[PDB]
Amino acid sequence: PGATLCLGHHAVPNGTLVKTITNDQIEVTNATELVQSSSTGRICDSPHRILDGKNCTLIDALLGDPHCDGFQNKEWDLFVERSKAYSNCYPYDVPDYASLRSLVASSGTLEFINEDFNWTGVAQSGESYACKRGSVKSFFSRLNWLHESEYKYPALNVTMPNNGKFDKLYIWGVHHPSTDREQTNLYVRASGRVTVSTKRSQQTVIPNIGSRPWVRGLSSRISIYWTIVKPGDILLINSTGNLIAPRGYFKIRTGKSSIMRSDAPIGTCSSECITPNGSIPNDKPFQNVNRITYGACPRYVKQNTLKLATGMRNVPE
Amino acid sequence: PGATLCLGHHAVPNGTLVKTITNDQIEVTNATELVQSSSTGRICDSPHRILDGKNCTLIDALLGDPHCDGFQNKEWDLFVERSKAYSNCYPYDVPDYASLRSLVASSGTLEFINEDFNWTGVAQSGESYACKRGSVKSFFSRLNWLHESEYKYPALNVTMPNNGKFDKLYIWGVHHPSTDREQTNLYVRASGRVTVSTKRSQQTVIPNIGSRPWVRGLSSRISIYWTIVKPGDILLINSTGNLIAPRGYFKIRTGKSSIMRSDAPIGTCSSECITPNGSIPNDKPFQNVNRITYGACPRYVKQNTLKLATGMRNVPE
Amino acid sequence: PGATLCLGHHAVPNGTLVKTITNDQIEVTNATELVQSSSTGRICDSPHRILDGKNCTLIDALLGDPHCDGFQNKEWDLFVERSKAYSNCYPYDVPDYASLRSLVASSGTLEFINEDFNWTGVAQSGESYACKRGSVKSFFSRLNWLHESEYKYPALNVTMPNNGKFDKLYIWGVHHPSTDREQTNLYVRASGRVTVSTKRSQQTVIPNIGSRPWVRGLSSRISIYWTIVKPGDILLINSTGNLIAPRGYFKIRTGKSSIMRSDAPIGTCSSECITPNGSIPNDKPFQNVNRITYGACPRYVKQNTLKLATGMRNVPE
Amino acid sequence: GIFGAIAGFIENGWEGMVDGWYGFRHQNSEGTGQAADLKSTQAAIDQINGKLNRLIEKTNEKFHQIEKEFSEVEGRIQDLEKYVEDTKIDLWSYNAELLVALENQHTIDLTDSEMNKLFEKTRKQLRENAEDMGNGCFKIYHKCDNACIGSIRNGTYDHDVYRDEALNNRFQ
Amino acid sequence: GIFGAIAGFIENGWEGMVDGWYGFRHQNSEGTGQAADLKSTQAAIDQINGKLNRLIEKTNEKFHQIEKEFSEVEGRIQDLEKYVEDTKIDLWSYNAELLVALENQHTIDLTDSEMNKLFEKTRKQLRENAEDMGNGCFKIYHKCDNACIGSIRNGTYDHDVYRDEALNNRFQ
Amino acid sequence: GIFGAIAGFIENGWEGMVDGWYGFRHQNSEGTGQAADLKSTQAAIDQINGKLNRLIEKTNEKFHQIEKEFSEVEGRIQDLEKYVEDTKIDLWSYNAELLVALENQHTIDLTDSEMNKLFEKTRKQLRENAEDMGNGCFKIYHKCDNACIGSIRNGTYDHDVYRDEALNNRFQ
Ligand SMILES: *[C@@H]1O[C@H](CO)[C@@H](O[C@@H]2O[C@H](CO)[C@@H](O[C@@H]3O[C@H](CO[C@H]4O[C@H](CO)[C@@H](O)[C@H](O)[C@@H]4O)[C@@H](O)[C@H](O[C@H]4O[C@H](CO)[C@@H](O)[C@H](O)[C@@H]4O)[C@@H]3O)[C@H](O)[C@H]2NC(C)=O)[C@H](O)[C@H]1NC(C)=O
Ligand SMILES: *[C@@H]1O[C@H](CO)[C@@H](O[C@@H]2O[C@H](CO)[C@@H](O[C@@H]3O[C@H](CO[C@H]4O[C@H](CO)[C@@H](O)[C@H](O)[C@@H]4O)[C@@H](O)[C@H](O[C@H]4O[C@H](CO)[C@@H](O)[C@H](O)[C@@H]4O)[C@@H]3O)[C@H](O)[C@H]2NC(C)=O)[C@H](O)[C@H]1NC(C)=O
Ligand SMILES: *[C@@H]1O[C@H](CO)[C@@H](O[C@@H]2O[C@H](CO)[C@@H](O[C@@H]3O[C@H](CO[C@H]4O[C@H](CO)[C@@H](O)[C@H](O)[C@@H]4O)[C@@H](O)[C@H](O[C@H]4O[C@H](CO)[C@@H](O)[C@H](O)[C@@H]4O)[C@@H]3O)[C@H](O)[C@H]2NC(C)=O)[C@H](O)[C@H]1NC(C)=O
Ligand SMILES: *[C@@H]1O[C@H](CO[C@@H]2O[C@@H](C)[C@@H](O)[C@@H](O)[C@@H]2O)[C@@H](O[C@@H]2O[C@H](CO)[C@@H](O)[C@H](O)[C@H]2NC(C)=O)[C@H](O)[C@H]1NC(C)=O
Ligand SMILES: *[C@@H]1O[C@H](CO[C@@H]2O[C@@H](C)[C@@H](O)[C@@H](O)[C@@H]2O)[C@@H](O[C@@H]2O[C@H](CO)[C@@H](O)[C@H](O)[C@H]2NC(C)=O)[C@H](O)[C@H]1NC(C)=O
Ligand SMILES: *[C@@H]1O[C@H](CO[C@@H]2O[C@@H](C)[C@@H](O)[C@@H](O)[C@@H]2O)[C@@H](O[C@@H]2O[C@H](CO)[C@@H](O)[C@H](O)[C@H]2NC(C)=O)[C@H](O)[C@H]1NC(C)=O
Ligand SMILES: *[C@@H]1O[C@H](CO)[C@@H](O[C@@H]2O[C@H](CO)[C@@H](O)[C@H](O)[C@H]2NC(C)=O)[C@H](O)[C@H]1NC(C)=O
Ligand SMILES: *[C@@H]1O[C@H](CO)[C@@H](O[C@@H]2O[C@H](CO)[C@@H](O)[C@H](O)[C@H]2NC(C)=O)[C@H](O)[C@H]1NC(C)=O
Ligand SMILES: *[C@@H]1O[C@H](CO)[C@@H](O[C@@H]2O[C@H](CO)[C@@H](O)[C@H](O)[C@H]2NC(C)=O)[C@H](O)[C@H]1NC(C)=O
Ligand SMILES: *[C@@H]1O[C@H](CO)[C@@H](O)[C@H](O)[C@H]1NC(C)=O
Ligand SMILES: *[C@@H]1O[C@H](CO)[C@@H](O)[C@H](O)[C@H]1NC(C)=O
Ligand SMILES: *[C@@H]1O[C@H](CO)[C@@H](O)[C@H](O)[C@H]1NC(C)=O
Ligand SMILES: *[C@@H]1O[C@H](CO)[C@@H](O)[C@H](O)[C@H]1NC(C)=O
Ligand SMILES: *[C@@H]1O[C@H](CO)[C@@H](O)[C@H](O)[C@H]1NC(C)=O
Ligand SMILES: *[C@@H]1O[C@H](CO)[C@@H](O)[C@H](O)[C@H]1NC(C)=O
Repeated sequence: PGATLCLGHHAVPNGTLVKTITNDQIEVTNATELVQSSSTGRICDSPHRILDGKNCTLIDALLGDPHCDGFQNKEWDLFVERSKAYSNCYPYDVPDYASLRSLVASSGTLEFINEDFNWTGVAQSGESYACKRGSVKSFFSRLNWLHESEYKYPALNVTMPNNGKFDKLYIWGVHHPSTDREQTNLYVRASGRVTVSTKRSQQTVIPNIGSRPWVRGLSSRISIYWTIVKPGDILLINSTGNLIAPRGYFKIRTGKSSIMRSDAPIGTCSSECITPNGSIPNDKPFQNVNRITYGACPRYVKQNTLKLATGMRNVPE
Repeated sequence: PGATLCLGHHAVPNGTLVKTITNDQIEVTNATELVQSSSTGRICDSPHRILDGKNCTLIDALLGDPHCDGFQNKEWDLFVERSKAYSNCYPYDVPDYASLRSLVASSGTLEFINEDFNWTGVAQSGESYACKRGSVKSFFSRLNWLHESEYKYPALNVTMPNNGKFDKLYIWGVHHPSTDREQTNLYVRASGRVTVSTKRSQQTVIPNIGSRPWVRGLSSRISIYWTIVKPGDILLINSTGNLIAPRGYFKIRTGKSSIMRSDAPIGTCSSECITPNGSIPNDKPFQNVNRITYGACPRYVKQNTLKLATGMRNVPE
Repeated sequence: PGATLCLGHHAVPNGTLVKTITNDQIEVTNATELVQSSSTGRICDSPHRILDGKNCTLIDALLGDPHCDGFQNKEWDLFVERSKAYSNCYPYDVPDYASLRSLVASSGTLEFINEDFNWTGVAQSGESYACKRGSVKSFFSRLNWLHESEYKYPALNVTMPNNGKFDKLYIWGVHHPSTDREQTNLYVRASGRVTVSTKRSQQTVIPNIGSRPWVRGLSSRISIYWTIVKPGDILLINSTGNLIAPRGYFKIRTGKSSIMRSDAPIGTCSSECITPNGSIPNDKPFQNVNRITYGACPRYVKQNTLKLATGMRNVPE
Repeated sequence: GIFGAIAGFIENGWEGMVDGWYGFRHQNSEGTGQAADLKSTQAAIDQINGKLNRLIEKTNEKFHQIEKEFSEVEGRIQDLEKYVEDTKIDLWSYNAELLVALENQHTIDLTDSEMNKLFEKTRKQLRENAEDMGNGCFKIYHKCDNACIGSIRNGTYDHDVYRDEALNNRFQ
Repeated sequence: GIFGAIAGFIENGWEGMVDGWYGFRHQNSEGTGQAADLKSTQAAIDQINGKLNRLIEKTNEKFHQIEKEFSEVEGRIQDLEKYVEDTKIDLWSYNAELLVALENQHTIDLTDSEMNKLFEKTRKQLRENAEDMGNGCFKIYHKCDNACIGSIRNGTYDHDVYRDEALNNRFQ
Repeated sequence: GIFGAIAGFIENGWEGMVDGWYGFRHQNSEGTGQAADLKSTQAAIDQINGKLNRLIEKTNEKFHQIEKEFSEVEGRIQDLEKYVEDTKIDLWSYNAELLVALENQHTIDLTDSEMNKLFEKTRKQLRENAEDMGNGCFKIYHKCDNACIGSIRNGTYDHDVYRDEALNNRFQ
């Protein structure tokens, strides 16, 4: 006569398969998912300050494309560029477009400070069909198209000191006329030249008159360039025609700002992690939603699922 | 009176040493190699379509160097460039040579489609000593050397629309004469100029007359450039002399194609992984053969051997 | 009647906490630090040959800024650039400054070999206020400022063959005058031009006369460029004014040399690993001192401490 | 796994135990019963909660980085940007695959450990009053009522009280 | 390794066992013999085959990448391309070195486990009919012919049949 | 940890043992004593020294690399250089964090192993002359003087010499 005492462990009828060093598939009592693979579909407007570019790229907002006027002096943590975006001003190109877009997006501000450059000898605020503001001829709001006055364009030699305690970002350009008639009609000289410079640097542009395909009414073009002036340095512009002058500077900041291409709608919610697919929770360590992220995000991996066992091996029968 | 029952494990006289967390050298009964360190010596022509460049670089095959004529309209998964390769046409340079080589190799095709550009006013198919086809004067097969006709070179303004449903790769150039005599003899103008353009872009080249060292009979040079035209865009060429015109386009594809520098002989066999040393099996997870690979390949590591224990610890005595 | 025999393990009163797979904090009997987080504060002058740039950047030592004359023909394993460094010669810029600095630092030598270029027709060794050597007008020691002689600057066409068994690094420049008076006074031609070339390459610079801000007495500038000549190739310089000629070549080496920005004092000691904070021991596998290292160094990690348990779990009571 | 208790010398789990991970089942003069062991359940759950917390620690806050989609053919620079991102993703994908394989192997083995620890703690406790039948059960060689079974589960079993009776039943 | 059986309380391996990884050796009234245990051999071999399959899974199909050899001095861009490839190779080289150290340590320990599991399964089976001499051998306290030794290896040994004889031989 | 000896069925460590990591404590007819076991101490220390040597192997000799501090805003190329270094540091930081967690978990478990191995070696040695009380101690059922305790620690204990006396004390 005696008794029996058995030692045992629990089990569940609906176990889950996980991977180990030894086994491609082994059933455990419970597991949890480590790969985030879904999104709500909206980008939460909290906690980051989100600026919907809507119909405007960052570059067009910077230059001052008339349909981008609402973006003047704005700040952002994340600038969201939409694929609908279009230019509706003077046809332009930006050599090293990607770098200018990156540095302005990283700075995170469109703060523009007007400065009174000394443009004696030429007529300011040149405008054009290609850049309507309403129904009147206009131009990029942050650019000043200088053309001859009373039939001459004198050797401009203008300076601007950076005596402030921050960096200045100056945006300027060069006009490329379509024909020689245009060149002399606007600048009165058969060949122009633009030399902006600092104590470190000197970027000189020669305009190249010639034909480019029809874009928004014009075969002419403008090339966009930038110069950053450090405290104690000075901006010097010397031009004998074709100069698209700056009206001031943008202040460069350093911080956590960036830019993202997304068509996802902006929603009123809070989420630390943003993807082009929309915001995602960051409670899991990994994610398969998008290689592009912003904020406190799970790390992107190629797997769409990784099951972490949270229970013993399941031995039902 | 009783019996003895002993529990034991096997052993072998020729054990093998492996590494663990704890031990720099410990003998186990068996192990397998995880680092591939040998090659057969030939590049297998299966399963990838291999194109032996032989005496020709990809760029010379693209331009149409006469000894590269056999490479017209070819396709490849892997273009194999040989160190024997040489140019035997007009002396040239390509600014950003590496990028042009990469994008054509990634596209994986030399498909050229001839298009009838409207070259009224100049004489086509300029040729030269430096580029014999047989024993007669010739030129790059895909390039059209335009020079003056009846003593003038009129302002060329030629367009070509991309109305197809794929991208066009256009290859063109600029001639740099050795002396001022040459410049006026060929182009009749003391200074040339070439402006190819799209709706996005504009690359203008000024030719610089001057001396360059003797190469294949000439002190003159040509600079090679490219322009990609997107569907709905248009190619516009405006030139007042020195233009090395395109004869058409190459179609750009996207896919798994690439280029590799190797002197390894091409063999008739099948192997997924290709190195400059030759093809290697991919049954092991790692390899020490070459940092350069193509296909389904083991990952390159610095170790030449890594022994994975496939048996228990060996305790012979 | 019997006896008692107890099995046990040791313990210490001052255990240390470590991390495991399971536990954020668990006490073990002993541990050792794997992250190096301190430095002595000096850069040890052994075993690497260290060259203190002192008041001179590598570029100024290369060009021959007078206060950098002590750096002629020096070699180094590590060139240490100080933040005190300043230029005191002609104001200059170097397009792709970073690349020139990198390749000279990687070469690890300032060995300069003078060569007798054939400068018939112009006057050599042009000098300037901005570049005093003592109290007399001088210039960059490795550069030769060519200006007109007896009122002309003839079409220079000079060659130099590389018949040696090593690579030649040639440093040259272009002068940018402030005004048209200057241009004709020095070069006697309204527009200059400089074309250095090899069998592969051709870099042509046009000087752009104009205003730049006051630096060390001058509004003029010089742009610095380089050309590497391979054995069997030849250097050809053709210039009609504004050429800042080379006086010879630097020999390019390959090796373990580099450059580092640091204000740390140079001490007499031995340490394999160098950081801008100073030398650090490399007995630990990881370090948190600086992402910038040189030599046999621990790998940089973001953690400032990682405790490796070197004893059992500590169970005091 | 490594200890041979779970999925080993124990035949299978008890699906009817919904109040603990490890426990006791008995048969005696009063009937049969089942009771969970809280010690071993907490031990396993605490270590698994420990690795859960070690994994939610992640510190991947990134802001302005590099572009990872391109609409134009650019060449060298784009090749490098693509290669960098592809290289990074492959290494992190490997880290994730290796991490779950290590963690899951260790999880299975640690639960196997806790099962064996409860067994051994019980085995040493019974001393000469019981024998291991090899299937995770002990034959108790004396009358052991519910209080007696309770005493074993609760750690207050005094083997000296039953030793004479059990020894006499053991040895003929 | 970790369990102390192989290279531990077992003195050494049996080079004459060429039909299995674990097994039995006996001496009885009929002679001596050696027989492999298929259960434990398959258990170890299956887990090692499991990790072999986990390692041939590799998904490294790469096509157009970046250039990794250069004939010309270029500077910054080349510096970055070289740094990227050097960085990638160092991290993968580390992954490979860490992987074999983990795998081999686990392999040695898992074979040590299987040895101990066969021992314990046998120990519990014999009950009070045998004693552990500490060297991986049991002294069986009763006449145990080849069928009896067979019954132990095959799992059909009935300890109740021999219990009285073994107890009498054990205890004076 | 995984074996349940240290921080497990052993109540706590012996702070007065300063000459070894594992050892014996006894009480007999002659008094009480403490003696370290050199076998198990060397076993643990050797494996820990083994992993120390595996970690000082590092092969990170780097010379000219890429620039990692910038005084000017440059854009794309600088973005890539920063991203590359940030990517590299995150992966190496992960390697270091994972390495210590694996190593420390394995260290704790291997010392737990060595403790249990010394226990089992001693348990099998005593045969039927002692019993496990469950707290890391054996009740020895016979007179066992210092030479007798010595014989156990030194591996020369002959259980047959005391077997009759111990069996008689065990079983009523
Ligand atoms: C080098 O050669 C190129 C052409 O080979 C010249 O560039 C052309 O310049 C003319 C301007 O005279 C352009 O013609 C204009 O095209 C406009 C755009 O048409 C497109 O878009 C509309 C919808 O927006 C569609 O309906 C149309 O099918 C096209 O898809 C037209 O809208 C213009 O027509 C209107 O204005 C003119 C008055 O100027 C009227 O006669 C028309 O009836 C209508 O009211 C106009 O026809 C042409 O597109 C340009 N082509 C290119 C490729 O750029 C260069 O000028 C030349 N260089 C030099 C130095 O001569
Ligand atoms: C600026 O200055 C440079 C030189 O300083 C001038 O460039 C030179 O131009 C002349 C052309 O008149 C070149 O001379 C030619 O060199 C050919 C190549 O010779 C090399 O290769 C062959 C084997 O292929 C070897 O035998 C030889 O040793 C060299 O290694 C020769 O083959 C030519 O000779 C043949 O043709 C001429 C007729 O023209 C006959 O007189 C000869 O006997 C023989 O039949 C020829 O000599 C010279 O190489 C160029 N040098 C450089 C460095 O480029 C520029 O022209 C000048 N600029 C201006 C504006 O004047
Ligand atoms: C386009 O326009 C710019 C200016 O808008 C012109 O550039 C200026 O050129 C003049 C030269 O005539 C420069 O003036 C000189 O500045 C020197 C530097 O002064 C700075 O540093 C000193 C300390 O080193 C401080 O004391 C001072 O406050 C400044 O911080 C002065 O040292 C010079 O003065 C000395 O020399 C002159 C004689 O030439 C005497 O009259 C003085 O009393 C004193 O002895 C001198 O004044 C000026 O700095 C330049 N500005 C810029 C922005 O570059 C371009 O020339 C013009 N382009 C054309 C084509 O005309
Ligand atoms: C199965 O998945 C998770 C994991 O179970 C947890 O881990 C065990 C080791 C033990 O701690 C259990 O008590 C836990 O439930 C469970 O989801 C978590 O549940 C906890 C507590 O209920 C909750 O706070 C967390 O938010 C959940 N975490 C996640 C990532 O979802 C889940 O409930 C388990 N289900 C079953 C039936 O066991
Ligand atoms: C020693 O190396 C490998 C590994 O042995 C295998 O792994 C053991 C755990 C067990 O599964 C053995 O039966 C295996 O042989 C052996 O090479 C492999 O052999 C298998 C089967 O024979 C074959 O299918 C594979 O192609 C081989 N794999 C490789 C990478 O070569 C080898 O035969 C072993 N030799 C000895 C003597 O044990
Ligand atoms: C605590 O930290 C280290 C580690 O202890 C060593 O590892 C043990 C497993 C065992 O091998 C001990 O004997 C070791 O001391 C000790 O520092 C090392 O000490 C050794 C020998 O004394 C010396 O050669 C090394 O230079 C030291 N290594 C480092 C990285 O400092 C230390 O002494 C230990 N202290 C105590 C009180 O245990
Ligand atoms: C964003 O852009 C869309 C489309 O470009 C605008 O919608 C057009 O607005 C124009 C204004 O000139 C109207 O003529 C059209 O009726 C609209 N067309 C389409 C297809 O929508 C829209 O107004 C813009 N919205 C904002 C907020 O800027
Ligand atoms: C590849 O190139 C080699 C060497 O350049 C060619 O061999 C030469 O061919 C030339 C043709 O003009 C002959 O004059 C020589 O006799 C050959 N010389 C040498 C050293 O081989 C070869 O013909 C080329 N092969 C292919 C397939 O293009
Ligand atoms: C390094 O530079 C410092 C500062 O530029 C030099 O010290 C100056 O030397 C100048 C020489 O013209 C003297 O006029 C000043 O009295 C010094 N000023 C200061 C602030 O130190 C120093 O001589 C240089 N040392 C070396 C070794 O080159
Ligand atoms: C602006 O330029 C004019 C013409 O050079 C000059 O007379 C004037 O002094 C300058 N400064 C201001 C503040 O107007
Ligand atoms: C996220 O969007 C990308 C395209 O931007 C798409 O390829 C991917 O499948 C999407 N993933 C999820 C989880 O929505
Ligand atoms: C080609 O150019 C000539 C001259 O400009 C022109 O007359 C002709 O119409 C153009 N088109 C065709 C198809 O010839
Ligand atoms: C492969 O070739 C490279 C040179 O291309 C050489 O350095 C290396 O040693 C070779 N390796 C093998 C395994 O052949
Ligand atoms: C140098 O140039 C002059 C003028 O062209 C020429 O007469 C002379 O031969 C050249 N060579 C030498 C060695 O002087
Ligand atoms: C090393 O120097 C850097 C700046 O160069 C500083 O940020 C860092 O805190 C320093 N670290 C140590 C350990 O001194």
